[PDB]
Amino acid sequence: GGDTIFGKIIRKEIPAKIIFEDDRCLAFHDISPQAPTHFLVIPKKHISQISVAEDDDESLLGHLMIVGKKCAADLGLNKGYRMVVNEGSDGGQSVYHVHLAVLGGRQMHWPPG
Amino acid sequence: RPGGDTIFGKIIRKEIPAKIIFEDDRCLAFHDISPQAPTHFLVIPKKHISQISVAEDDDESLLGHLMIVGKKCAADLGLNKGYRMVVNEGSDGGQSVYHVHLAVLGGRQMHWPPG
Ligand SMILES: Nc1ncnc2c1ncn2[C@@H]1O[C@H](COP(=O)(O)OP(=O)(O)OP(=O)(O)OP(=O)(O)OP(=O)(O)OC[C@H]2O[C@@H](n3cnc4c(N)ncnc43)[C@H](O)[C@@H]2O)[C@@H](O)[C@H]1O
Repeated sequence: GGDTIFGKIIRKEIPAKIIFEDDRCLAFHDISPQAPTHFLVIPKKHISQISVAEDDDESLLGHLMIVGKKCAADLGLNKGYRMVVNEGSDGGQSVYHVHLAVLGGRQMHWPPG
Repeated sequence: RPGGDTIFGKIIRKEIPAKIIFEDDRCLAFHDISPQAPTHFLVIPKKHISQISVAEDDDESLLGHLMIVGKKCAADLGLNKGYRMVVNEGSDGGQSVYHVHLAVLGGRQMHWPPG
């Protein structure tokens, strides 16, 4: 599932602290957390960036958000959280494998970067 | 009422004005009145959902559609160098209008952390 570090994590070739898995996505704690809770939800399908997502993957993208919601509740983020998808260089995208970041456990500020 | 009681519901029903980018049967995209980047717009469902934490499992397709519409609108608006999509949830997330919204920000370098 792709030649990025996230592909390696999906294939279990390198470790990550996994929070949830199903047949089509994986959620795991970020190695460089920016909040007391900071995790990622990624599709197993290697979509490199949201700008190239296909119409057919619309429900998969929504699935990432529902999994993110559920994981956030399981991790006790009852006061709220921020979900982020970065695209390209201006977006600060650090890995070319689509990922939904979920941050909470502190006040998130505005602007969001 | 279709669209709910918030200002976003009013925007959906054309009761207060907005600068609309895209509209279909499921969602609406419009510019933010307090932009935090040179381009800053919102994508909202026409179905009222107060916040992502209460979205239903059957809302998956709709939520994904907000993301697809966001990326298509960003391309139409010339955000070729990239952008950031944000969903704020609740108090810690910085949400104040309780109608879910996906924000899309671009036209400048975005920084880390994202707030
Ligand atoms: N017509 C429009 N068109 C396009 N884009 C639009 C738009 N309207 C909003 N947007 C944009 O949509 C996005 C999402 O909005 P969002 O970020 O979710 O909320 P908001 O639009 O910023 O509304 P705020 O209440 O936070 O405004 P404020 O900063 O003045 O806080 P306040 O001092 O009143 O108070 C602080 C807190 O206390 C709450 N509060 C308000 N009144 C009371 C009260 N009497 N008692 C106790 N708490 C109160 C407030 O709700 C708030 O949470 C934003 O980017 C926004 O710019």
